[PDB]
Amino acid sequence: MSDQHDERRRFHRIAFDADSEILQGERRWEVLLHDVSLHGILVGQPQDWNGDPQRPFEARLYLGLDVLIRMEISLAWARDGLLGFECQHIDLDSISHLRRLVELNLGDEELLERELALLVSAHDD
Repeated sequence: MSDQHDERRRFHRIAFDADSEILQGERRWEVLLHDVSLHGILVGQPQDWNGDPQRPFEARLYLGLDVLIRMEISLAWARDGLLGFECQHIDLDSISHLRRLVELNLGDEELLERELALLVSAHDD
């Protein structure tokens, strides 16, 4: 249709204003999303929980009350407050929302096609 639509630039980075809850059935930990992809997700926790890669975690992204993104993940590595999870089961409809949002903003699906070790926070040292 057209690119020029916003005064700003649509997020060309994977970080949305969504309620990100990483839970495990009974235990909920609200967290801030830094970048999420098809291979994994990097969040930032200013509070350390248990920290066990043997414990699979649930990533529930409330993009809206009616717009729920869901994905079953496992803790791959936790380091310096940055926790990189590996994706196990992202729901088809969930992916449909995620990819559609990227498409909508024209953020390039390239971001989803990196490797978890390549996914760093907005600030790099």
